[PDB]
Amino acid sequence: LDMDGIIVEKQRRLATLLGLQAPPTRIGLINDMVRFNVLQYVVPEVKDLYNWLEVEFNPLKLCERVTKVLNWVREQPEKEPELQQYVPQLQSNTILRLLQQVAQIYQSIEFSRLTSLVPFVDAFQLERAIVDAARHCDLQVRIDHTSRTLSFGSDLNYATREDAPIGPHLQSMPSEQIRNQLTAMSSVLAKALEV
Amino acid sequence: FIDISEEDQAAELRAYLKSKGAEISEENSEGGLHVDLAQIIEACDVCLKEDDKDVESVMNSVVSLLLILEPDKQEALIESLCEKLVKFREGERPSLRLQLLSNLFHGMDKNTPVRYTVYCSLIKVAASCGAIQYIPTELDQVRKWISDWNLTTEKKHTLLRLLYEALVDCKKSDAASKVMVELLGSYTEDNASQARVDAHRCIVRALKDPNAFLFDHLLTLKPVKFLEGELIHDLLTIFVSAKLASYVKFYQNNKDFIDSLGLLHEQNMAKMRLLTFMGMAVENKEISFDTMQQELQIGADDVEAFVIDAVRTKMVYCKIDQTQRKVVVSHSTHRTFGKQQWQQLYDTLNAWKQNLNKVKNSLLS
Amino acid sequence: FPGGRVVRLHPVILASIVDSYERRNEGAARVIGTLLGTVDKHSVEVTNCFSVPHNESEDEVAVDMEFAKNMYELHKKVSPNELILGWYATGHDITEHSVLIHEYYSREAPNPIHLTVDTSLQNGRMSIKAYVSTSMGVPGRTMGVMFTPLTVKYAYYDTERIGVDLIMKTCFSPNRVIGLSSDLQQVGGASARIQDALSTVLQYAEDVLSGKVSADNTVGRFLMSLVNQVPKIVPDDFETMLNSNINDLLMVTYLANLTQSQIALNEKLVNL
Repeated sequence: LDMDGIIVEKQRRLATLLGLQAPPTRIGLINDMVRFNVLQYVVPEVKDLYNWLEVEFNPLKLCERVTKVLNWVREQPEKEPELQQYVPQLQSNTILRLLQQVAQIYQSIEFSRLTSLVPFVDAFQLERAIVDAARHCDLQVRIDHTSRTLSFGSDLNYATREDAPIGPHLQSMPSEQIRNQLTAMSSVLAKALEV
Repeated sequence: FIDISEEDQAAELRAYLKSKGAEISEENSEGGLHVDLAQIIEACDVCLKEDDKDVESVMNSVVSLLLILEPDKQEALIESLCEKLVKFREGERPSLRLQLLSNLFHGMDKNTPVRYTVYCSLIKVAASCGAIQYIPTELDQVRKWISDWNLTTEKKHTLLRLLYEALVDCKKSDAASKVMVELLGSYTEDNASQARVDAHRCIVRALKDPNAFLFDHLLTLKPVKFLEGELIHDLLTIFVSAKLASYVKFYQNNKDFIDSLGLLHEQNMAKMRLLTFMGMAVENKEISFDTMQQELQIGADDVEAFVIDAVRTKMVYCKIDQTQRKVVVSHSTHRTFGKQQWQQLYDTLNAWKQNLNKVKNSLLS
Repeated sequence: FPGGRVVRLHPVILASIVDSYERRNEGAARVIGTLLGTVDKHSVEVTNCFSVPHNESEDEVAVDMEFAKNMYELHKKVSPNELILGWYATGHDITEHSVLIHEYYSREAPNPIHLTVDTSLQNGRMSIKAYVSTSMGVPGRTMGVMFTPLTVKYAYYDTERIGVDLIMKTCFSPNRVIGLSSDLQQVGGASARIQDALSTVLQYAEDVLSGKVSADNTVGRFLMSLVNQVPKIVPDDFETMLNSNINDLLMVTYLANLTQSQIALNEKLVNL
């Protein structure tokens, strides 16, 4: 409403205090730091799990991959009871990430079974967090279906809300779409390589 | 090491830079100037004897290599002299010497002994130090001039079927085996019983990996039309079975090597592959859930997941809905006559559209 | 590891070659300079260079290095690209002067990485050839350096390289950049001529006997790749989506030429 460019420019003033030169980006950080020995330096309690969070993807077998080892670290007393504040954001991320996964993987599954297909710690705030993924547009699904037949749609919207906003939170699944100059493109790609 | 940019005439020059070298050669080298001016005896002395205990002698081995093209029998002493490359068992300083005279420069490949001989040198030297960057060296020459010498092109058939096991990987296996298959397809090795080795391994390799999709890179240009079908080994087994789609049409055909490999995961996947591909192809790019269910004769949940396993492999690719548009355009598997008829009527669809649509834009251009 | 495999320069240095060699300021034959380039220590990413006036003859050796050090300060001060890599020289290739100016380069003492300029009307010999050398031991004569050839890669920012791609069409016969839209639809049609002339012959070759060999599932896969993303299958629902697109561009275009009117309309009743 009033001057959007303030705090996003102030993120530099925070970054310079941190010792950063530019403001923070995403998992690219952890992947130029698995350049170092971290994904082996981390304990085989949670060495193996990040290999499922990022690289080894499945819309069926990751709600029953992340959450087992969520509980495996929930071990409060001797496993530092400060690492337990990350469970409701791992929830939040798992929802909007694995929903992008399912939404690009297939284009129609009724939440009549998606509710149990994601057997986490939620039910009605689960629905409303799927609605939260829809409203702020990690993906696009037709939000408040009563019969609960929520199809995703094709294509209509690679405008503002495909990557959410620009960064890719999809591992190399996502299905295809068409737009404007896309003709020149692959047509004239696939053209000049065979010659 | 000591310099090469004295008067050249590199004879007494190489003797005096070798001054530092090991006892076994430097009890002979400078004294060799009285044997001859010494560019064969003195130029073979380093080829026989080994170094100090170190390969850092690569810097004076540059002299040793650059002193072969001019004075020596270069083809005989390029098979040799790159044999200290095996006799030390190091893979970085050798890797300098291998590229410095890889070929085409400061030696200048003939008539192609310097490709093969320095290639086998690289082979015995390093696992993957240079062996990553020695595909461009070979394919630089595949793109301009197929190896004139079939005797050295058969020695190339050896170094490419060597690469398969040299670096253990699915793509190194593919590249080395299939580019040997490519030049075999063009102009090499016929040679009836020596074609059987490529037929044998093209079974094992495209049976091992999905790097022919099923038979496709064994059906591309001429990799089964020379690699004969109803052969000693029967290449047509998987050819026909690539459209039969039944474990019984695998079981019935396979001999006691494919039995012991063994084909266990490949059947399930490749069945689900070519069935959905042909389902896509007919009924009709936007196929029925119930059709694919009662073609594969299994349930719902495996099928759902395996539709996206089918598009991740990308024999078919686009958006997929629940019970409609299961698998989609692009028939990325082999299409023999179906492509010939549709490619004819697509270049007809172009002659229609694009020649009409250019003067439509030239109307406003 | 071998430091010299592939030198990654782009047509900035190609423009640094010709201009420096087409004025010269009495640069008889041989122009030389210090090569500016970054190092990943496997692929040598290069950008700019800068040049000097020389009397390159026998046995007079001349590369103004201190001047090349001072304009290294200029080139880096203008763009934070690289640091000095070697000497880049005109024809001819490796001789005694090239190594006597490598002495002038070991005066500052980095790892040498070179680039020859071909003054010839050959087609077999590549226009530009980069060079490194090993051994490179040399506490001996002047510089007995063992030259390795370096194949070049033309890899930097791609809208430059498509800007290059129209400089290639200047190179054919300019070809001014005036009718962007109108003329990039002419070359879009020119692409479609390449398709039909290509697709027809690779069909009719296998109508005769044994065509579609290098065109079975190469162009066969890339016929599929044409139709992957133009056109879309035959979906008339998406044609309606577009026909509403035909409505909204008309609007974008109408708003466009009305704000053209709103220039003189509002802005020039100043003009009475």
